[PDB]
Amino acid sequence: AHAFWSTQPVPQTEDETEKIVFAGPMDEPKTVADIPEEPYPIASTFEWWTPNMEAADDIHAIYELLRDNYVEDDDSMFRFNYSEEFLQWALCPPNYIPDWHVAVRRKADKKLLAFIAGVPVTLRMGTPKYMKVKAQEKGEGEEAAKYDEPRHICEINFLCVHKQLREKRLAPILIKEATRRVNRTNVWQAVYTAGVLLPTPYASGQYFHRSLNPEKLVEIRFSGIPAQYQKFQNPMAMLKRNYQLPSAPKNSGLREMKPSDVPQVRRILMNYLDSFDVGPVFSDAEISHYLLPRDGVVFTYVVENDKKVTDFFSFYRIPSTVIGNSNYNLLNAAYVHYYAATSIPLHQLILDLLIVAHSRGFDVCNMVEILDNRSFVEQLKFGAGDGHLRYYFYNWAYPKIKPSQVALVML
Ligand SMILES: CCCCCCCCCCCCCC(=O)SCCNC(=O)CCNC(=O)[C@H](O)C(C)(C)COP(=O)(O)OP(=O)(O)OC[C@H]1O[C@@H](n2cnc3c(N)ncnc32)[C@H](O)[C@@H]1OP(=O)(O)O
Ligand SMILES: CCSc1c(C(=O)N2CCOCC2)cnc2ccc(OCc3ccccc3)cc12
Ligand SMILES: [Mg+2]
Repeated sequence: AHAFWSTQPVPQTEDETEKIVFAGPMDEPKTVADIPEEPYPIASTFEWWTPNMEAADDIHAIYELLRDNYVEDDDSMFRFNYSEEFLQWALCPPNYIPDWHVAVRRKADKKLLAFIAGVPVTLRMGTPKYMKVKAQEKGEGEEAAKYDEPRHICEINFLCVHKQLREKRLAPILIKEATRRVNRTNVWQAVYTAGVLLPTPYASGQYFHRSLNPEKLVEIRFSGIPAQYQKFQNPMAMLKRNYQLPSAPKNSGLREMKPSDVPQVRRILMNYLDSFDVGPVFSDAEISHYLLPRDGVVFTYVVENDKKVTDFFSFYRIPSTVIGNSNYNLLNAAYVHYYAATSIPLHQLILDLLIVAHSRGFDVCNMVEILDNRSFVEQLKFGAGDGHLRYYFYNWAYPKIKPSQVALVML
């Protein structure tokens, strides 16, 4: 049933994942010297290409491939349209490895046909709390703790095959070449997410949406006006009032994050993230890169009242092309990114996220039920969607965990 995934070092069934007790590698250890030095073979009409993410033009070629051929729902309503500014941000964090950006082009016209990207991440991925308890009970602490140290691994994202080349087994060849390039840098694990079920997730969570511009959403969504608004005389007026937000933030002291905030944001975020079983560790340079505001891409506010930063939140922008509409070309979504609250309740911090996003002309705020996101779903009027984000590791055995034990946000 999986001609490619059956050949890879990943858990092969749900049952296998539910029986794993300790974190650790799937494969026995290899060295960089064991790994082929030459690119994986490809058909003579194609060639491997390493785009330069410094170069505006190479970013633009990747942007167009993804604009026309990236993730689209099963009803062909929406397709993500990550901006060029976003792809530069995502693809070039501190100490990124250019070789981990892997593309296929047609040899004749140099048309870009496929892409996949890896970036570095430092991840806590040792045995989860509930499994460490089971291990202490049985005198197996030392085994359970062996891979507790944060590991410098690869995060994979942006896998894409052009629509004309679908179902030709090109995605496996991109996955193999990316694995080769990562392994030749002495990295042996990756983390990735997908909205589809593959073998085999260690965690899965539903997506949640909070309408910010419900009229637009009703024009473009399959279901809007949501049917349960039909018992009213004016369904649309009741829908608008349901989702209405204040026009200005409520936390006194909220302001945009600035470079001097980096060390305090790093500290409050690290203290919060360290409570979860799977989560990143960020250097000051990675806090600066992923959290300082960047126009049209990432938006980050701190609560500082008395010249001390006690709270912050961030969101990032992913527009989608709206495939079948007269009125609207684009859906402007704000996705909840990292946050930390030490002085106000999390729901009060995130309400100011919604207030800012709405003031800036976003249509919807999205998130997955990771972190403590479930804590404010009902009061802030998020609704579950149809989708699930599934979290995976490559070459890492890991017990099944709840998505409220995952602290890694995927872009
Ligand atoms: C140590 C370092 C390791 C680094 C590598 C770590 C692994 C990284 C893994 C990648 C994480 C990516 C994270 C993201 O970016 S998730 C976003 C994925 N992108 C899209 O959904 C964009 C639109 N769709 C497409 O571009 C294509 O349909 C793709 C490229 C998805 C498949 O192309 P195509 O439809 O033309 O099919 P094929 O004939 O070439 O290939 C068929 C094989 O592909 C398997 N498949 C289908 N979807 C996915 C998927 N989302 N992750 C992994 N595998 C996938 C499928 O099970 C089958 O294998 P098997 O069932 O027969 O065995
Ligand atoms: C985030 C999953 S839903 C989705 C949106 C989205 O934000 N929506 C659509 C429903 O109206 C408001 C919220 C926007 N553009 C998309 C583009 C592709 C797509 O493919 C399905 C998918 C399912 C799970 C995870 C990722 C993608 C879904 C969406
Ligand atoms: Mg293919």
